[PDB]
Amino acid sequence: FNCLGMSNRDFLEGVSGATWVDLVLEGDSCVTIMSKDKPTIDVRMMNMEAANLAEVRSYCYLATVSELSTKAACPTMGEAHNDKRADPSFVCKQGVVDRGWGNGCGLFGKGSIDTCAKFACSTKATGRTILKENIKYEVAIFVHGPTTVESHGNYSTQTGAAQAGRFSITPAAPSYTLKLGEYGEVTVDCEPRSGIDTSAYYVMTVGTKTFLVHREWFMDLNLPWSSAESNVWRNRETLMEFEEPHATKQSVIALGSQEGALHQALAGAIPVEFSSNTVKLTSGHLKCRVKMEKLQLKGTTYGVCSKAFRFLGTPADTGHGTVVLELQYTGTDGPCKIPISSVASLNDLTPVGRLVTVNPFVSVSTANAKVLIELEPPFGDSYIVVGRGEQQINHHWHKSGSSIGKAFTATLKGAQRLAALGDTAWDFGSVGGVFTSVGKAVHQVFGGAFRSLFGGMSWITQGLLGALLLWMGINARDRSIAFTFLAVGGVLLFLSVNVHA
Amino acid sequence: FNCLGMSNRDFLEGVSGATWVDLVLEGDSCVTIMSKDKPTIDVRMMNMEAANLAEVRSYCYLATVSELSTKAACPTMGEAHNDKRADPSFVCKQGVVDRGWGNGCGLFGKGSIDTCAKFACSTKATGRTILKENIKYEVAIFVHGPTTVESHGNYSTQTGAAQAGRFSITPAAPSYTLKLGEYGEVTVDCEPRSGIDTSAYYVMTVGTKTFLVHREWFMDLNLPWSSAESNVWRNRETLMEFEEPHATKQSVIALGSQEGALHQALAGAIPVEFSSNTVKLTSGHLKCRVKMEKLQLKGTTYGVCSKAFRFLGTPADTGHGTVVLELQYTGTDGPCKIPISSVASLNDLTPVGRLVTVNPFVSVSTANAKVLIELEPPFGDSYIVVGRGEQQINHHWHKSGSSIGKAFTATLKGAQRLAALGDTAWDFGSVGGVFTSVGKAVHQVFGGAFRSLFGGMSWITQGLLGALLLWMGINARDRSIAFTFLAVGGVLLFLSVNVHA
Amino acid sequence: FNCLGMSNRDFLEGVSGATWVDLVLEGDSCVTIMSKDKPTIDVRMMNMEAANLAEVRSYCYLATVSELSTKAACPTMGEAHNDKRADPSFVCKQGVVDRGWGNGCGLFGKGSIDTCAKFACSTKATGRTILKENIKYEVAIFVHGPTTVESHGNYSTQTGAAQAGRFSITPAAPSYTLKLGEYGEVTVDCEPRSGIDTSAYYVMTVGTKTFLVHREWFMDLNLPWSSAESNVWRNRETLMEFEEPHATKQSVIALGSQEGALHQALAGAIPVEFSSNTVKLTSGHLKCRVKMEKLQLKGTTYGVCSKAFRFLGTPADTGHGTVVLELQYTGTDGPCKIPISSVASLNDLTPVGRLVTVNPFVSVSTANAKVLIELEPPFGDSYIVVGRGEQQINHHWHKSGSSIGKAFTATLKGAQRLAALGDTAWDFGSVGGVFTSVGKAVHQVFGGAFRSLFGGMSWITQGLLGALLLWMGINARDRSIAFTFLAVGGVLLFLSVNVHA
Amino acid sequence: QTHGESTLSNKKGAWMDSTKATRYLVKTESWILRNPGYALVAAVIGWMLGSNTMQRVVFTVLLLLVAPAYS
Amino acid sequence: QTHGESTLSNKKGAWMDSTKATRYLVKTESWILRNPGYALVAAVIGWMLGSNTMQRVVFTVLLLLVAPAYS
Amino acid sequence: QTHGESTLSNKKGAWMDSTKATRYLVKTESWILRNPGYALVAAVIGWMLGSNTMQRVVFTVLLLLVAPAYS
Ligand SMILES: *[C@@H]1O[C@H](CO)[C@@H](O)[C@H](O)[C@H]1NC(C)=O
Ligand SMILES: *[C@@H]1O[C@H](CO)[C@@H](O)[C@H](O)[C@H]1NC(C)=O
Ligand SMILES: *[C@@H]1O[C@H](CO)[C@@H](O)[C@H](O)[C@H]1NC(C)=O
Repeated sequence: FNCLGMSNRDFLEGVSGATWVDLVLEGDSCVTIMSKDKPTIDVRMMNMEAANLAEVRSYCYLATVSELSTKAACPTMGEAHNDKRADPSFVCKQGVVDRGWGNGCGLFGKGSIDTCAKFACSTKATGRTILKENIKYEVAIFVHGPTTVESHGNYSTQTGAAQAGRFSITPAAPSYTLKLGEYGEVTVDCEPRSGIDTSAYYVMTVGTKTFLVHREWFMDLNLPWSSAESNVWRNRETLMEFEEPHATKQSVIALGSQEGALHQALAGAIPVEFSSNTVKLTSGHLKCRVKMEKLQLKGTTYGVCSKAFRFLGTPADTGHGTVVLELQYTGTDGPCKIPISSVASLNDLTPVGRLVTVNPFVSVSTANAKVLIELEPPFGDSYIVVGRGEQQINHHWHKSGSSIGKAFTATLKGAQRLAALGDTAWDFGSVGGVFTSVGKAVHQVFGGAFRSLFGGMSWITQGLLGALLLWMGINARDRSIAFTFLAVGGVLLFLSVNVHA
Repeated sequence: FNCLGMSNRDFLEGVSGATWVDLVLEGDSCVTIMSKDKPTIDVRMMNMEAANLAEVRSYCYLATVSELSTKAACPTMGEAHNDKRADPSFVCKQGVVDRGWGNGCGLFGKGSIDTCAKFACSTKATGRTILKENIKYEVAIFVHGPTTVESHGNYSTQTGAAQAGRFSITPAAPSYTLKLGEYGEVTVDCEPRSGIDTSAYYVMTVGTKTFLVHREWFMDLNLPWSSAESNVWRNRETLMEFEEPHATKQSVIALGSQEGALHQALAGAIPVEFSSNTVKLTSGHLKCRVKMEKLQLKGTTYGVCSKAFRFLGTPADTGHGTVVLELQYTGTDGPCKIPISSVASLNDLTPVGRLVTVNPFVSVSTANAKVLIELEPPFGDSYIVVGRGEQQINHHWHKSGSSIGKAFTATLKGAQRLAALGDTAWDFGSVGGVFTSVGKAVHQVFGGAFRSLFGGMSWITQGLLGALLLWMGINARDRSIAFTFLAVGGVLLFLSVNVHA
Repeated sequence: FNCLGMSNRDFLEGVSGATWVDLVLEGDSCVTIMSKDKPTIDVRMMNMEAANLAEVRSYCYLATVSELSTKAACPTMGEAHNDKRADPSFVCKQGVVDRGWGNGCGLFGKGSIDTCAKFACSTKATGRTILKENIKYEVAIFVHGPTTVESHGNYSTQTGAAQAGRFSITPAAPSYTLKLGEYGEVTVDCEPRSGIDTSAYYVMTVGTKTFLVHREWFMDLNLPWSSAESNVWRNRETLMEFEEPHATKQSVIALGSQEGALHQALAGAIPVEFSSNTVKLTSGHLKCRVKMEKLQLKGTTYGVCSKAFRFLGTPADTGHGTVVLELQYTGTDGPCKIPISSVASLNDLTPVGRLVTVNPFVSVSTANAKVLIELEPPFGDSYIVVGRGEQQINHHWHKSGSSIGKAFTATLKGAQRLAALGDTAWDFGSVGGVFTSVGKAVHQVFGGAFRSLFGGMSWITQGLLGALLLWMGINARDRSIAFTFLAVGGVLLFLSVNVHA
Repeated sequence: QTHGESTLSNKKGAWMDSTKATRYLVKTESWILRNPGYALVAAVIGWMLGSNTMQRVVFTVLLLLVAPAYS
Repeated sequence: QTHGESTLSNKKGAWMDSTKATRYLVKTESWILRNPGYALVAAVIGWMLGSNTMQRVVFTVLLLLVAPAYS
Repeated sequence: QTHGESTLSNKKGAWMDSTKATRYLVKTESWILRNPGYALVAAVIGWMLGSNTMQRVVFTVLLLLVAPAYS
């Protein structure tokens, strides 16, 4: 539920007077909203869960063949028809065998045989569809308040403090309002119906492992398949092997289990948890709008801490440019505001780095209170100062990197989000915006054309075609066709590289 | 053995000046040799029984994963190493996981996870080698003598009459002189060691069925394999999937059974019979040299039958241009030769067709004796006349086709034999001559390069390459380049079509 | 704690109005700071101590080999696999040996053998990483007050006289306010986190001698290396030699101790002191800002003594333009300031040289008191007069050199400091200013590319490349490329020469 | 990797002769039917890569064959 | 065929991520190393079919990719 | 692979400062003295490979440096 320790984490700055912000809550990817005069909140979707799945088709990969029978015909008597054509669950194949006086026939030539075998496959890989009215995204919202290292990721303590909450977003109730204790209220108005295209995926259960597979890919499997709640199997001959034709008896043997072949065929599938006809997905995205009009900063009217603090342990960089440290307050006056700031120089003592934990304060009045505070120091050498005067404590910190490098990293992350989310990426961190809407429309058109043109390619095909298109654009005489060739080739090459393979 | 009623049957003619014929005995194929003043024989190889097979490599297509264990390491430190990694029969894989203050770590970053699992194979696909000192061919020779319809295929009665015999051809005994009662003796000098390219095949036993697979294909399987009498497995990562990097416990699950994937990959493999460490394959070829110098004709001392015959049924076309019929002799003249012939018209009586059963006669001295006789009537309307005078019986026969059609069919069959055997086809039915030797040498020279260049292609790519080469040769400038492109394209197209795919 | 007697010493003349100055505090160096009125101080870092080192990787340079075993296989039967293929203390290598009927085989050829040996290391070279939370510099600050020749280096007397102090600079406490008896308070705030790039070094312990090695060099060693937690070894084939493939038994030997080879490879490594899991190095630097707002003179309210002084010994040139002498005061008039000055002639007695010991005075009130005084005479001939009248004592001193040579030496030392410290050298003696900031910025911009282009090159390659670039620039046609070629060649030549190799 | 046609001069059927024709063509036809928009891309690129009709059609065929079977 | 990369915008790994790079090139490298005689054929055909160096190299690459994966 | 000069800005000596000048030259000197006949090969090849008085010298120096240190 919290944003600490996440490899993927996005920061969004709210402008002055920004009442709301559009977010795209990605699976296993927190986003932290920072605004002026408001507490910083981090909201993330934990899992998408759908119940009452409907079965559509069930392929089977392990078949059993029994009750072998064949009917032989002489070369003149035409084709042979076994009496098991009228019996379902029997697979029959017409074959040609040599017939002569040695085989008991009357003439010499190519006889006709019809070998039938009873097909009954026991282990099936059933695929199920997701009903759009049964999904329920789980979304967690947290506020950076007075927390300890030991209790920052404890959901029970944060709910006891009314600082965090797990709530379920459903198409029936897309909007949820979380009531915090003294931080106000935060309202999320999501779009669960369009968050994940359930019509584009199936829930396929192969063995003990469940996968989320493409609808088109699932229907193209070459295996014996039966519709939901039916024992009528079709394409049964794929799992059955007919041996060398023989007049007296032709042997038919079922192939080995295709469970491993299915697992190899599921290389790009997304594994999901399936239990009690309920599927849980930790991936996906959920477009949502977070409203912070009622979100009020807590502790603004508290006094400053007169007594001294201490650094319990070394601050740790989170990898996102923010630094988390724990402070122990020696005094016991009561709820007081912590005077912690990030400064470039100890003599200058001017605020140069912002605080993720906006308006930190000690909550409990005990003798020693541990407070976790997150700051965003500037690049280069800087000091983390707590208090002033004789009680002042300093902690030097060096932040490797540059603003230019941060800009390049942000551009790369934006490109990756655009590739992963498509048109939904424009909704991320957007407060209205005329540019956002026209950009989203243009990207919708371009993405539709691009998917229609190169949807099914792998990274190898995309990379090779992108290189070819770049080479063609380089040698193209006309500027416009060269420009479009270069653009398409660059997009294809980026997509091929973006898979990190 | 006998080949009355086989789709594959070859008719060789004995040169007046040659005492031996060099022929290639193929699996499920017959060669009939007809000479002047000599009995007709047909030579056929039954199978190849190679014993004492030596195991080479045993792949695993069904693994089991248990005893799951994992260990995690703090970021910016040494990568984790599980204590079970030293323990044998354990497969370990490295990975990265998000580590922070929540997980008990000290630094926020991508910690290194190392999980190991117990590998145990359930069923394995064993591969074996064929020692060239244990190859053993079963060649059978039959002489067309006094036989009935029911007794023409019984090996017991044919050996009792000393008219047929199955014998083993081994490298240590490459020659066998088959003694025939009153028919002389026929000796065959085969080539067992160079017959099958047994150094290019493995005997793979997957499940309960056994195949004959290539050596270059068997070693390319990406499955856990072990050597002979080796409990330790290698390349075990293929049957293990590491689901999601988790600091506490990363789950590892073994993939499903790969028996179906193996059967799907053994698409062009030749199924064989494997039992008691012995492989028996009925396909393949064996080049042999038949010596008919001492093969004499039986019944040349008997008198002509004086009583009347009868056709026991309508004569049947064998499909190879010959006609098989059974007569019944009502007389009691003892061993007597049957005056059967093929005449063009009933007013001519001059024999125009050739008898496959050279010098037919009645064996038993009792009445109502049945004799099977095979003839080769000419194309068009013909009569099968038996006897002469008032007891003469005739049966009109029509042989469809023409001499040019037979020539085209023979050319096509020779081309198919050349494609299937290669340079060995030139040694089929050739008693010597400079043309055969130079043709075989040229074919070896060309085929070595052809198999080096177009070696492992399927029929579809061979057909596409042939079409492309023909198109380039048509639009070529140099005559020699166009000639060679046309030749190679035609060969490729014929090879693609010869697969009949 | 003082610069007296150190070859590495730099002087900083503080400008009026500025109350602080930036320092770099190179290891085994010393910075002497003198202001217009404030007393002269010298500050240096004695060492950098880091505890709680964490093991990362342990290489092995001495290993033992035992329990030999060889498993042979016949030719064309695949590579052999010995039963001792288990991970724990067994490493195997494949090889080919001649086989035949003499060796008991069945075929002649290059049979494959697999021999394994027991791997067990005796001595290992553990590598440890430095945690930035545990580094603590030791900075010493001294004030030039009343000291003798014996008590000037005696820290016990100096710290008992409140004229010196050794304090620890930690990231959790980067600011220290040293307390002085009558000289006030001196505050120094440093940058421990960015002082020594501990994230680019390892603490390698080879035998009993410990070094500070590069991370890149340490991980590129081709020796058997284990993980941190004393696990199984890896890359063990480097310390063993497989003598000669023999069918019965192939002997495996262990290479000799690689301790000498490691010492040869540890050429540029910096030896450090290691004990009780704590490292201590006297090298490196630590950027500090010393604040002298509360630094004041001692004994300014004393009246000049009317008694006579005597020169104890001869003045000694310290090698940095300053001379140190000792005066024995013959009077008992209590604490009183020394009327000592440096003059160019004895007919004017106008002070021309600056006194390093600002406002010298006698501390004790004994009969004979020894006072050490440091002066900076002008270049050329000058006198050191103490007092006036008939009790005046003069001491002629000649200072070799010139201000032009002093400027050349200062430029050379600045260039060497810039080469050794890179961009940190721009913050030496800087009280701020816009020239220093832009110079440091452009130096960082150029130095990043310079390191990326010529990082690992040695002085020989640097010198050769600089000579080549100078030759190209001299013969270059365009003046734009000639300038940069000459600049880079000159920098490379200076770097090659600066090593004095 | 599939075994492919053997070199034993077999006159009977192999393990899978029923699928001998559709063994290699199943993937390509299914990929083309699922994603038919690629046929325009391959045709356009082949037309713009070759200066002759033969070169253009060979480019088109090769592009149509390489995309389904990615390598 | 294989499933291929999902479109769900997943941030964790797919079902088989360790084999993502080698999934489609496993057959091609094995086929090329099994019979390198075709590489001469592809180079010769591409050289004799293309008029420009770009056309020749594209033909060679397309042929070397379309022979191992037969379709 | 040797360590090389460290970037710690040390003012004292490193582990082996006495060999700091001969460490990268002993092998070259010993190799050149062992077989002076190669020096003719390097000079001739540089002279016949460079078309300018500076290119010949650079080629000769590079050839005389590459052979002693075969890496
Ligand atoms: C959260 O805190 C409560 C009370 O201290 C404790 O019982 C519980 O185990 C904690 N949960 C976790 C996950 O640490
Ligand atoms: C062949 O005929 C003999 C003699 O009657 C008999 O014993 C044997 O079983 C027969 N075999 C077959 C296959 O008909
Ligand atoms: C410093 O002076 C004290 C005076 O008792 C003496 O004992 C000590 O040895 C002196 N220090 C040194 C390093 O000589």
